Amino acid sequence: VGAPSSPVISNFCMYEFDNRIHAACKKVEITYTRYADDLTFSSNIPDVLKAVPSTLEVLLKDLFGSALRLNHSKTVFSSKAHNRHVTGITINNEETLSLGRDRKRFIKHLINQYKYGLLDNEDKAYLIGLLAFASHIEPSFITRMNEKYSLELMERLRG
Amino acid sequence: MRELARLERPEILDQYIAGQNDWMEIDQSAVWPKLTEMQGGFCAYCECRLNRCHIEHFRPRGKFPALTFIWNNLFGSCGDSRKSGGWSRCGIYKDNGAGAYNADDLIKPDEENPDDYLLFLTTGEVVPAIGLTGRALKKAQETIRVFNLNGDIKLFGSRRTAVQAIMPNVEYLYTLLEEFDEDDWNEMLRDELEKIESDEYKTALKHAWT
Amino acid sequence: TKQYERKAKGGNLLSAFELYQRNSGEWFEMCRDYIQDGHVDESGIFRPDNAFYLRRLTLKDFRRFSLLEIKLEEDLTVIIGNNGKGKTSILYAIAKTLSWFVANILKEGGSGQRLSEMTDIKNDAEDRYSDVSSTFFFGKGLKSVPIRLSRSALGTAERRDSEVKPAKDLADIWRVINEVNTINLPTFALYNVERSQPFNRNIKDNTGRREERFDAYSQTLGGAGRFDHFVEWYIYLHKRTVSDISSSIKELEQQVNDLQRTVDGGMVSVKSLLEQMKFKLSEAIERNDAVLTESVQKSIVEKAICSVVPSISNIWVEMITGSDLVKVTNDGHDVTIDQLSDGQRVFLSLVADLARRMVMLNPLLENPLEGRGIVLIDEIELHLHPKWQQEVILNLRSAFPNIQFIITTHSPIVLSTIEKRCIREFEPNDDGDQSFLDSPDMQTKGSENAQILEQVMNVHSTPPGIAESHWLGNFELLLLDNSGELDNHSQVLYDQIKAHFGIDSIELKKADSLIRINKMKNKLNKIR
RNA sequence: UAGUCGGGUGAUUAGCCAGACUCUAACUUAUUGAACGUAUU
Ligand SMILES: Nc1ncnc2c1ncn2[C@@H]1O[C@H](COP(=O)(O)OP(=O)(O)O)[C@@H](O)[C@H]1O
Ligand SMILES: [Mg+2]
Ligand SMILES: [Zn+2]
Repeated sequence: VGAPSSPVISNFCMYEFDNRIHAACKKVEITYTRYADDLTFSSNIPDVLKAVPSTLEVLLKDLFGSALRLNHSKTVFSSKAHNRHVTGITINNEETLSLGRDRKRFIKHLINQYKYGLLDNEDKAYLIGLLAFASHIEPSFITRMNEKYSLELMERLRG
Repeated sequence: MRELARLERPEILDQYIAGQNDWMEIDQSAVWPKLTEMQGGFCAYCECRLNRCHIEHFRPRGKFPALTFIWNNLFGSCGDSRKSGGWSRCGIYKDNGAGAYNADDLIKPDEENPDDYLLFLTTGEVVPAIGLTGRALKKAQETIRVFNLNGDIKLFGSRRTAVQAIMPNVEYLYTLLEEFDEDDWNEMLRDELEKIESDEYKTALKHAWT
Repeated sequence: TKQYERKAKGGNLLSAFELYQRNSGEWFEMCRDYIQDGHVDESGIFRPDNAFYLRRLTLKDFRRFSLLEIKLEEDLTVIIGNNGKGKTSILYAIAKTLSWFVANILKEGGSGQRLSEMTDIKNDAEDRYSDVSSTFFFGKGLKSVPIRLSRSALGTAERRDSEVKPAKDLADIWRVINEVNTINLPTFALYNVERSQPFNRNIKDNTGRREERFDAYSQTLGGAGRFDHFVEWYIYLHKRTVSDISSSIKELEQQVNDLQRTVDGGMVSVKSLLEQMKFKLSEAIERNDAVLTESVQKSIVEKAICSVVPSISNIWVEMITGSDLVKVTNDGHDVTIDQLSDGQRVFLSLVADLARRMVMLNPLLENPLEGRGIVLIDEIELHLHPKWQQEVILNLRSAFPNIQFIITTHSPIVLSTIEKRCIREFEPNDDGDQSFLDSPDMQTKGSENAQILEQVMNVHSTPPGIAESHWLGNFELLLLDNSGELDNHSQVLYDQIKAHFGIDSIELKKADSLIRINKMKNKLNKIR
């Protein structure tokens, strides 16, 4: 994983896999994406995702034999009844990307500490980095923080 | 089983054609409301209450691809392969469990009256009706075999239980034949048979009452 | 690290523990409070803030199963099915997984049990290895503890590794925190069909001390329990309780008071005995005056046994014959344990063993039987009369409210006392490829046993292989063939029904009913 | 009922309030590498 070429080679080795499974999923209205070793499937149709694990095992065997296998312990079903996340990003029930409630509350905690000059330099730097990421995933959160904490405080922090 | 009144063809079956199109393509929520009108939220073959359910081709799609988007061939059966495996009557058993069968020698409940062929004993069994010979006997015997109308213990048990629950009310009504005059008694029997349209296993309950 | 500090302050147990180990107060207390904190609910039952239970199990090419997934209930899961459906296989898989927690609570880097290379791989598995994957839950701070046991078939060149480090990490927390400051520990036990042994008091084990706290983990997942260890431990408790003079003084004071009341009631014959006991009391008081934990432990276990085991009202130790004998009051009669029926003994053994282990592992709880743990019981109805089957699950759950029970049963009577959500049922014609187990359609709790037979166990309420079981059906058909009139043939069968089942039988009443109804129907037809 | 989502409050990873969701069914993860966002220039 630590070699610079390994990402490219790994994506290439999964090219045919991706082609086949993408095509198969499209026919039954399943959305498919792959982030390295993480495979994600989603649909609005009930009782269609159940077949996907079996389909995967067959395809993996066909293309790679016994070299590449599914981690059965890491196969997870979810719905709007439960928490849904994709590569660390929470998908909320309004079908929007979110950082998740807990992370947002933690950020607010750090901002409040900064407001009273309680944040050390390390934690300050940490907060700044996290806000940049938050800006990328959930820009609306930043607007809300500006409203809650004074634009001036936040600008001072991000300076 | 009930004699079913098929009425009008829904609009979506006009579009799709056999050969080119597949049953995976067509929407099923379009088709249901007319079958629910036809059948009344009850199974075509066994008369259970529908909850897990599927659209059933009376002649199957593999053997008969001509009768794939044809309104006469479609029925609301109980059981659903998509949700949970191991269902053992009606649509699912006709395919998987029942072996070879001739499709011609089965009761199609839209065309034929079942009541002439089938009898429902209050001990819970379905049997051929009294005095069938040759071909009509073969249809009655094969409808029973292929839809598994006795061999499913869940169905047999549920049907017996229901009929046995009403048999106090059957014996009590027919005693009061004597004391009541005909117009009072015939109104009562009409009123009891009014109820059992809304009930599960209605043909079995009918044979108990009449 | 700053990262661990953030997670720990967020309530993550493993991060808190890592910080404690590197800096070796704050973090220790976080870990200890996570394990110990709880509350007493409205019903007066202690409830830990952080529950421990098995959430999920997956079996891949294990015995009959190609790939099977089971979601378990936090409190009670009951697995049902025909013989050879793999109910016992499921419990065995779980017990082997739990062995890794027990081994590591006892000893740093201890080894749990293994899947057999001879027997546990599915016979027609193309890939010649088996996996048992489990996920455990321990409060919101530790939502997932994944374990995998793996084994390759004998003589395969490629050997598949087990993944057990998370089990070890969690077990380490329990062991290390307990070393510094005593905490309550989880109970793990398996009771398979091997629990049905003949009793021998004569055989004693002289290995380990029975009063050592970690003796509670001794052969806990071996399947039989150690009922012999219970008896030895109970006699030990008795001897210690007799020996302390204040309880003896209190007991002697009570005996003197009872005897004084008898003498005041006109029984002059017991005056000599009263004087002797008063002297003994005075002597005991004169010897140096002083609550024994051993006395309380004894009382807890006695209560548990008497509450759960219906035929047993009392249990006590005698030494007056000159050997130590445990006696019970069974159905109003004082008997030795050896005199109990096999059914009573086996059930007593289960409850006694479990209670002993819970008392030993939960010293800080007011009621030690409200401790945490996972208990597996195979064929709960083993040797039980139907009357007992109706009140076995209720009694167990009342006595051990925070244990996760995973049970197998063939009994409709047992199922009539359990909610449908707790039941996991095999598909009728499975053959080992089914992916997920499910609950039955019918609500079982409070339902009639005949209905459960037919709707859940897939068995006729009346035996189809007996001819007499069909007579009423045949009778009805004959009646309907002859337009409702008793002909010669129908009369013969009627007489057979009467002769066989009797004049007052339900079957004959049904036949009579059929006659009456059909006669009346025919009369109506003729009027028309 | 429970579990989940989270707009608000709250010297604020807690607690409390409001609104919502429910295919049998999330368990928040990993760097110095790669990519992305931010800062530097
Ligand atoms: N290694 C194996 N490969 C295939 N089938 C097996 C294997 N081991 C056991 N079996 C089968 O699995 C079943 C085991 O039954 P068991 O787990 O005791 O279930 P139950 O307790 O419900 O009767 C039997 O049907 C047996 O033939
Ligand atoms: Mg970096
Ligand atoms: Zn049906």
